[PDB]
Amino acid sequence: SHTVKIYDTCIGCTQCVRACPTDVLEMVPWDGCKAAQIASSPRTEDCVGCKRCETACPTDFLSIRVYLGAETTRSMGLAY
Amino acid sequence: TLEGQTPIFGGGTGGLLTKAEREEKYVITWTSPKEQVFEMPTGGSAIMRQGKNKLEIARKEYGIALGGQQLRAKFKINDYKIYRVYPNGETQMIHPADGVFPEKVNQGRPKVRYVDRNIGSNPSPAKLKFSGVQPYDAP
Amino acid sequence: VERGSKVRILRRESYWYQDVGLVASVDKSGIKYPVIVRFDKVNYAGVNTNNFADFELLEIEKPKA
Amino acid sequence: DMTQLTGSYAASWLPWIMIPLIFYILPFPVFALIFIWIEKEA
Amino acid sequence: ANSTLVPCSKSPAFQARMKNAPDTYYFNKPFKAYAKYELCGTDGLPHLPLDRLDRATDVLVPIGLFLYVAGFIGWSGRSYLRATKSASDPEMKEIFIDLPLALQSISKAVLWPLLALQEFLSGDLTARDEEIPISPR
Amino acid sequence: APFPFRTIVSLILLAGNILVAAIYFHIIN
Amino acid sequence: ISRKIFAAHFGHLAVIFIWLSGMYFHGAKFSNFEAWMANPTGVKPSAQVVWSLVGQDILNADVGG
Amino acid sequence: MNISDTQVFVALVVALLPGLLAFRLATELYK
Amino acid sequence: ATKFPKFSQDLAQDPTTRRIWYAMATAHDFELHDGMTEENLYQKIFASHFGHLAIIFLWASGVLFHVAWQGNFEQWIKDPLNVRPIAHAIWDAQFGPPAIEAFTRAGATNPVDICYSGVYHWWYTIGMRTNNELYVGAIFLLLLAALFLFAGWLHLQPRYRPTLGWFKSAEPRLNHHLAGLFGVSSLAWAAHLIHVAIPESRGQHVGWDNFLFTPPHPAGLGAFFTGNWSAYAQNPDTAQHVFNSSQGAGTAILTFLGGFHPQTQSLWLTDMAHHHVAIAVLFIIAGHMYRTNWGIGHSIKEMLNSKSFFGAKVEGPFNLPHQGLYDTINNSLHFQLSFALAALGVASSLTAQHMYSMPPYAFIGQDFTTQAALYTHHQYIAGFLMVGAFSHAGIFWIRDYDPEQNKGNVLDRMLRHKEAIISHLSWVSLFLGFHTLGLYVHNDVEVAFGAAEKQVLIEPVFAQFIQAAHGKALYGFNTLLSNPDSIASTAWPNHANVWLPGWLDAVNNTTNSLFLTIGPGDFYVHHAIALGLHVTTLVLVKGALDARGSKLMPDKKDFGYAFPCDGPGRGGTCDISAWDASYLAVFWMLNTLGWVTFYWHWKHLAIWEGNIAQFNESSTYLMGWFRDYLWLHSAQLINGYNPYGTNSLAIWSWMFLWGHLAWAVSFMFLITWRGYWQELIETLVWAHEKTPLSFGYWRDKPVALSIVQARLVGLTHFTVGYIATYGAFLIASTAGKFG
Amino acid sequence: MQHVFKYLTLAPVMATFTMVALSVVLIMLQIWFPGLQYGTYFKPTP
Ligand code: F6C
Ligand code: F6C
Ligand code: CLA
Ligand code: CLA
Ligand code: CLA
Ligand code: CLA
Ligand SMILES: CC1=C(/C=C/C(C)=C/C=C/C(C)=C\C=C\C=C(C)\C=C\C=C(C)\C=C\C2=C(C)CCCC2(C)C)C(C)(C)CCC1
Ligand code: SF4
Repeated sequence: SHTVKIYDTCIGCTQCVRACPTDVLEMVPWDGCKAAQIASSPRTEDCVGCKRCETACPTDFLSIRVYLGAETTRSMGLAY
Repeated sequence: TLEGQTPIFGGGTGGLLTKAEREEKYVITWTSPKEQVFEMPTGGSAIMRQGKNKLEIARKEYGIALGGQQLRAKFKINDYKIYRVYPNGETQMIHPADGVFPEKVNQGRPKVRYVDRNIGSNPSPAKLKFSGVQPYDAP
Repeated sequence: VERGSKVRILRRESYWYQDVGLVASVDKSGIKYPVIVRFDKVNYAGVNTNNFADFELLEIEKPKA
Repeated sequence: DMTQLTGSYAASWLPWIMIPLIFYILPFPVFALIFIWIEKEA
Repeated sequence: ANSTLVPCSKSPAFQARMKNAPDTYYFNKPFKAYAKYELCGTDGLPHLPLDRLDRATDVLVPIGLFLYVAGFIGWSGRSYLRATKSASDPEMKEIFIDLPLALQSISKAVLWPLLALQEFLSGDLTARDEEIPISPR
Repeated sequence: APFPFRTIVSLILLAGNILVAAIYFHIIN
Repeated sequence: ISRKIFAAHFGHLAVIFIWLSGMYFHGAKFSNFEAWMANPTGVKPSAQVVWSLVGQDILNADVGG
Repeated sequence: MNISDTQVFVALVVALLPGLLAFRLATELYK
Repeated sequence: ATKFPKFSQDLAQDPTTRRIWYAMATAHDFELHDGMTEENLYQKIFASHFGHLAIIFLWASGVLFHVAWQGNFEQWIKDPLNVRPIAHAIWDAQFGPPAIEAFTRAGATNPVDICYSGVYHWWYTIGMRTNNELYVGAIFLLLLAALFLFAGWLHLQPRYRPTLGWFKSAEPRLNHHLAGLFGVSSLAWAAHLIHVAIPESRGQHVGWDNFLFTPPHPAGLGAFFTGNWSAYAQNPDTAQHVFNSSQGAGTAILTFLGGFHPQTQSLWLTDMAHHHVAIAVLFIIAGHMYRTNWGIGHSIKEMLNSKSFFGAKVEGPFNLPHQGLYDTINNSLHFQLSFALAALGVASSLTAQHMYSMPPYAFIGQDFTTQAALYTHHQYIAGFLMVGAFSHAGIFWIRDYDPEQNKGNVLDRMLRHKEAIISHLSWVSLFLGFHTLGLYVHNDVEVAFGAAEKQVLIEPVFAQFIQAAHGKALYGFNTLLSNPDSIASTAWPNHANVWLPGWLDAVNNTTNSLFLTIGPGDFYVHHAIALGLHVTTLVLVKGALDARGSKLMPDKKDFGYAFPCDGPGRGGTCDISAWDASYLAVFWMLNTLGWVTFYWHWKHLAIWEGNIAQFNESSTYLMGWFRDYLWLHSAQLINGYNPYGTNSLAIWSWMFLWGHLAWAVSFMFLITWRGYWQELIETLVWAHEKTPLSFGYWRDKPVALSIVQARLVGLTHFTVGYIATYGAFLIASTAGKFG
Repeated sequence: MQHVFKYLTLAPVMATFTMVALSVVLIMLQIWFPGLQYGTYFKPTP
C-alpha cells in the first residue's frame, strides 16, 4: 500500500480529506494549529495514490505527502 | 445482512466482475426523500426509490464518488453508508468509519502516520542505508 | 517579528526561500507556526501566503512608524 | 547447387538440426519452464 | 601564411561563378564586392578566415555592432524591468507597456556600456547570493 | 577581494592562450 | 452564449469573404488569367508574384504566356 | 582448410564444462 | 504471494502483471533487495563480475570458433585486400533460391555473412595464420570462461567470501590494477608481439612447439642486461617489406619509426611492441605509488584531507577543500561506477578517433565498411557509457551522498552553485543552437535561391593551425612540425626526433585518414557536435544536480531515483525525476552521435568515391546532407530487393525497414500514456470475462505498463530502431559500393 | 478613445509593431544594399 504522512505544518483546513476519493484521511483533534485539528491517514490500505490531497493542500511545502509503495488490487484501482 | 431496495436499472456493462465474487465487493446504502434519477458511477442512469436504497459496486471509490458528488452535493442526502462485503459473507461498515464524516473533526480519533517535524527535515537516504527505513519513516 | 514587518524566509523547502515577504499577522497562541507571511509572487500552486515560525524568518525592515 | 541450404564446413547437419531446436522447438518448453518459475506460490 | 585561400578576383572557379550568374540586382554588385574584398577557396565560394592580422576591422566591426545592439536591447529591457518593480502592479506593467518608462529606458540604454560599467563598479549590477531564491541542496 | 590565487591561475592560462595565439599569428616561431 | 455564436459566425463569414476577395483580386491583378484563357492546355495558372529583394524572385517560375 | 568433424565435436564437448559451471554459478547467485 | 521475485516481497505480493515486469527491472539493483547488507552486496557483485567476465570470454571464443569453422581466414590471408572476410554461415530454412545464390559469395559454396568487425585483420596482425590456431584459441577461451565461472562460484562459498574490509581496501587494489592488471598485462602483450607477432609478420612461424628455443632477436637477452638496448632497434623492416614474408624484412624488435608500414598502411608491429613495453614500464611504476603493507607509499585519505602546503595553510589541493572525499568514493559504489563509465566512454571515443586515423591492423584501413562499422560502434558505445556515468552520478547524489560528511568540501560547493552551472550550460547550448542552425538555414536559403557564393563559410582556422602544427603542409602554414626549421621539428638540444620522418610521411600522405583536410562544412558540423555535447551534458547535469530536489520538488531525494511524477498538482510534474533526465538525455546522446557518425561517414564516403568536392560543397547547407548523403546513398540499400530480384543487400534492406518499424513503435510508447491503455485493458477484461469457450483466465491481472516502464520501453524501441536503421544504411551504402 | 490608446500599448500589439518596424528596416536594407556579407560591410562599391 501507499504511505500517507502528515507533517506538523498542517493548518487543519480539511481540504485534503474532502479531496480524497477513497476516504483515506480524516480530521483528528490537535493543538499545533489555530484550527485545533490535523489530518490523519488511518486507511492507507484504500489509498490509490491519486495525490488529490497534495493538490488540495495549501501549505508550502506540503503538509501531506504520498509515497507510492507496494501495489495491491485496490491501490491500482482495479474493478476486476 | 444489508437491507434496502436496489435502484431501478435495466442492466449495464460497468457492473460487478469476477472480483466481486472472488475477492471483495462494496455496498452503498442510503435513504432518499423521493424517487429520482441519479447517475451510476460506471455509466448510465438509474432511479433511486422512494424508500431506502442499496447499490452494489466494484470499488470503494465508486461509493465515495456517488455519496459525495451526487447524494450529498446534489440530492442533499447525508445518511449513506459504504460497507465492504467479502465472499464468505462478512460485512463491515467502512464509511463513515465512526458515524461522523471524516472531514469533520471528531473526538477520540488518534493521529495516524503523523510526523512531528516539517517535511524539509527528513534525513538524507545516505544516513539510512541498509537499515530498511525510509526518510519519511525516520524518527 | 510583528505585523507589517518585512522578512526573509529561511525555510529551505519553501518556494520563497531567501525571498522577501510581508508579515500579515502573528498568532499569540502556542501554535507551531504562528506568523502569517504574504508574498508578491505566487508559488507553483498559485498560493501567496504561508505560515512560518519565528526562527524561520529574518527581519529585514521594521514596520512603518 | 544453390537451390538449398548447404554447408561445406564440417558437420553441416549441425545447423540443420540446431536451428530448429533453438528457434522453434525448445523455446516453447523454455517459456513454459520460465512461466512455471514465475507463477509459483510462496 | 595561409595559401589555401586566394583573393576571389584571382580564383578561376569564382570567375566562372561570376560569369554564369544571372544578370539581376542580386548578383552584379554583390559579385563585384566579393571579387574585390573576399577571399575564396578552391570551390570558388567566399570563405571567412580568422587567421589574418590584416582586415581585422572586417571582424571587429560586425562583432562590435552586434554586441552594441544586443547590449542596447538587453539594457533597455533590464532598466524597464527594474523601473517597474517599484510599481504596485508590475505584471500589468509587463502586459501593458508603459510608453514614458520604455522611452526613458531606451534613451538610457543608448549609452549602455558606460552604465553597465558604472553599475558593475558600484556593485549595483548584481544581487547578493543570499538574497536570491534557491532550492534546497 | 582581489582573488589572488584565482587571478594568478587565470592569468597563467590566459598567457598560455596568448602564446599559442602568437605562434598561430606568426608573431613568434 | 447563442448571441455570441451568432455574432462570431458573422465575423467568420466576413473573414471568408475577405479571403475570397483576395483570391479574386490576385487573379485579376497579379495573374496570367487572360493568357491561360487563351491557351488553357499550354499555360500554367499563376496568380502569385513575389518581389525581388533577397533573390526570392527566382520563385517567379516561367508559367507560360 | 577449416576444422574437421572431430574438432567441432570436441569443442561441443568442452563447452559443456563452462555450461555446467555457469549453471552452478547462476544457482549459487540465486541463493 | 509468489516466490518470484525472491528479492522483493512488495513485488511478490503484487497481483498484476506489473510484478513480472518490475521483477526484471530491479533484479540487478542489489541495494534495494530485501534484507541486503553491504557485505552481501559486495560479494554478490563480485560473483556477478566473474559471470560477466566469463560471458565476455565465451563471446570471444564463439567469434573465434565460428571464424575457424565456417569462415575463410586462410584464404583471406593470401589476399587481404580483395577477399571478403566471412563472419559465419547462414542457415535460414525459409530462404528462397535467389536469396541462397545472393548470399553465397566470398569464395564460399554456402550462404555466408561478411564479417565487418575487423577480427580478421586483428588476428592477422597478431600473428595468427591457420584455422587450427583460431580453434585452439577458442578452446582456450572456453576453458578460461569455465575457470572464471568456477572462481565466481568459489568466492561465494563461506570460506572464500571476502570481507567488507577486503572490498574497501582501495590502495592495494589500485596498486595491483595499475602495476599488475595494466602493467604486467601490457608487458605480456609486448612479449607476445616480440616473440610471436613480429616473426610471423616476417614469414617465420613461432608457436608453442618452438617458441622456447627460437629467440626473437639475434642479440638475445644478453643485450638487454648489458645495457645494449640499441641492438634491439637496429635493422628495422625496410620500406619495401612485404607483410607475412621475409622479403625486405629486418631483425629489430623495438623500433620507433613512426608513421605507417608502406604496404599494410598500418602501424609498425615493432612500434607497437615498444609502445606496450614503455606503457608496461610506466604502469608498473605507477602501481607503487600508494602504501599497502610496508609504510612507503601515499595515503589517499591523507592526500584528500591534507591542509598544509609545505607549512603554508591551504584549504586543500589547488587551495580547494577535498576533505572527506575518501569516504565518499570508498562508500559509494555509484560514484566509482560513474568514474568507471566516464573513463570507459572517453576511452571508447579515443579508440574510435584514433583507429581510423592511425590504423593498427594490416590492411584494415582499406576495408572501408569495417572502418565505418568500428568507428560508429565505438562512438555509440562511448555515448552510452557517458549517459551511464551521469545517470549513476545522479544515483550517487540521491542514495550515497549525505551533506554532513561532505560539509564544506568541493562536492558541496558544486551542489551550492548548481544553479549557475545549469544556467551557463543552458546559455552555451542556446548560443550554439541558435547560431549553428541560423547559419545552416541561411546557407540553405542562399543555395536554394541560386546564390551559393553568398553563404557564410567560416574557415576552421584553429583546427587547420593545429593540423599544420602537427606537420600538415597542405594549408601553407609554416609553424612547428610543418616548418622544418622550427625548433619543434629539429628538437635542437638532442635531435632525437626519430619519429618525425615517418610521422610526416604519414601526415602528408593523401591516401589515409591522418588529419583529413577540413573546410567550412567541417567547421559547421564540429559546432553542431559541440551543441549536441553541451545539450546532452546540460540534461544529464541538471538531472544529477537536481536529483536531491528543486523548487518544484524540494523533497525529491525521499522519492528515489526513478519515480513517475509527483502528480498534476503545483502545475504538473511530469518527467521530474533524475531517471527522467537520463531518459531525456538518451535522446540527445542518440542525436549527437547521429550527427557525429553522419559526418564521419559522409566525409569518408566522399573520400573513398574520389568525390571530395561533393562533401566540400554540399556539407555547408543542410539540404546537402539531406540530398547528397541520405537520399543519394539510399538507392542501393533500398534496391536490395525489388520486383526484379534480390541481391546480397536484401538483408540490410529488410533490417533498414525493421529499424524504421521499431522506431515507429517507440512513438506509440512515448506519445500515448498510461490511462488510455488502462481503460482499454479494462474493456478487454470485460470482453474476456463475458465470452464463452474462453476457459483461460489471468493469474496476474492485466494492467497497462507503468509510466516509468512506458518511458523505458519507448526509449528502448527508439534506440533499437535508431541503431538498426543506421547500421543497415551504413553497411549497405559502404559495402554496396566497395568490397 | 483612451481605451483604444491603452489597448495599443498591449504586449502583443507592441511586439507586432516592433517586429514589423524591424522587418521593414531589414527589408529596405536588403533592397537598397543586397548581398552584404561579412568582410564587405561599410565598404565602397567597386
Ligand atoms: C490464455 C487464454 C486466453 C483465452 C482463452 O482461454 C483468450 C480468449 C480471448 C477471446 C475471449 C477474445 C477473442 C480472441 C481473439 O480474436 O483475440 C485473441 C487472439 C488470440 C490468438 C489469443 C490467444 C488465445 C489463447 C492464448 C491460445 C493459447 C494457445 C497457445 C498456442 C499457447 C502456447 C504456449 C507456449 C508455451 C508458448 C480475446 C481477445 C483478446 N485477447 Mg485473449 N485470451 C487468452 C489470453 C490472452 C493473453 C495472454 C493476452 C495478452 C497478449 C490476450 C490479449 C487479448 C486481446 C488484446 C484481445 C482482443 O481484442 C479479443 C477480444 O476481447 O475480443 C472482443 N489474450 N481473447
Ligand atoms: C544567425 C544566423 C544568421 C546570420 C549571421 O550571420 C545571417 C547573416 C546574414 C548577412 C551575412 C547577410 C546580410 C547582412 C545584412 O543585412 O547587413 C546589413 C545590415 C547591417 C550591416 C546591420 C543591421 C542591423 C539591424 C538593422 C539591427 C536590428 C536587427 C534586429 C534586432 C533583428 C531581429 C528583428 C527580427 C528579425 C524582425 C544575410 C542575408 C540573408 N539572409 Mg541571413 N543570417 C542568419 C540567418 C538567416 C535565416 C534564418 C534566414 C532564413 C529566413 C536567412 C536568410 C537570408 C537571406 C534571404 C539573405 C540575404 O539576401 C542577405 C545576403 O545577401 O547575404 C549575403 N538568414 N544574412
Ligand atoms: C557467445 C558465443 C556464441 C555465439 C553468439 C554463437 C552464435 C551462433 N552459433 Mg555458435 N558456438 C559457439 C559460440 C557462439 N555461437 C561455441 C563456443 C561453439 C562450440 C561449442 C558453437 C557451436 C555452434 C554450432 C555447432 C552451431 C552454432 C550455430 C550458431 C548460430 C545459430 C545459433 C545456434 O544454433 O547456436 C548453437 C550453439 C551451440 C551449439 C553452443 C553454443 C555455446 C556457447 C558458448 C553458448 C554461449 C552462451 C552465452 C554466452 C550466454 C548468453 C547470456 C545471455 C544473457 C545473452 C549463431 C550465429 C549454428 C550455425 O552455425 O548455424 C548456421 C550451429 O549449428 N554454434
Ligand atoms: C528583457 C531582456 C533580457 C535580458 C537582459 C536577458 C538576459 C539574460 N538571459 Mg534572457 N530572456 C528574456 C529576456 C532577457 N534576458 C526573455 C524575454 C526570454 C523568454 C524567451 C528569455 C529567455 C532566456 C533563456 C531561456 C535563457 C536566458 C539567459 C539569459 C542570460 C544570458 C543569455 C542572454 O544574454 O540572453 C539570452 C536571451 C535569450 C535566450 C532570448 C531573449 C530574447 C528576447 C526576445 C528579448 C526580449 C527583449 C524585450 C522584449 C525588451 C522589452 C523592453 C522594453 C519594454 C523597453 C542573461 C542574464 C540564459 C541564461 O540563464 O544564461 C545564464 C538562458 O538559458 N534568457
Ligand atoms: C558496467 C556498467 C553498469 C553497471 C554495473 C550498472 C549497474 C546498475 N545500473 Mg546502470 N547504466 C549503465 C551501465 C551500468 N549500470 C549505462 C551505460 C547506462 C546508460 C544507458 C545506465 C543507466 C541506468 C539507469 C537509467 C538506471 C541504472 C540502474 C542501475 C542499477 C540497477 C540495474 C537495474 O535496473 O536492474 C537490471 C536492469 C535491466 C536488466 C534493464 C533491462 C534491459 C534494458 C531495458 C535494455 C534493453 C535490452 C536490449 C533490448 C538488449 C540488451 C542485451 C540483452 C542481453 C539484455 C545497477 C546498480 C538503475 C538504478 O540504479 O535504479 C535506481 C536505473 O534507474 N543504470
Ligand atoms: C528537431 C528537433 C529538435 C530541436 C530543434 C530541439 C531544440 C532544442 N532543444 Mg530539444 N529535444 C528534442 C528535439 C528537438 N529539440 C527531442 C525529440 C527531445 C527528447 C524529448 C528533446 C529534449 C530536450 C531536452 C531535455 C532539452 C532540449 C533542449 C533544447 C534547446 C537547446 C538547443 C538550443 O537552445 O538551440 C537554440 C534553439 C533552437 C535551435 C530552437 C529553434 C529556434 C527557432 C528556429 C527560432 C525561430 C524563431 C521564429 C520567429 C519562429 C517563427 C514564429 C513561430 C513561433 C510561429 C533547443 C530549443 C535543451 C534546452 O532547452 O536548453 C536550453 C534541454 O534541456 N531538448
Ligand atoms: C578575439 C576574438 C574571438 C574570441 C573571443 C573570446 C575567446 C572571448 C572570451 C570572452 C569571455 C571569456 C567572456 C566572459 C564573460 C563573463 C561574464 C561573467 C559576463 C557577464 C556579462 C554580463 C553580466 C552582461 C550583462 C548585460 C549587459 C552588460 C548588457 C545587456 C544586459 C545584460 C544584463 C545581459 C573570436 C574568435 C570569438 C572572434 C574574433 C575575436
Ligand atoms: S493519494 Fe489520493 S487516495 Fe491516497 S490519501 Fe491522497 S487523495 Fe486519498
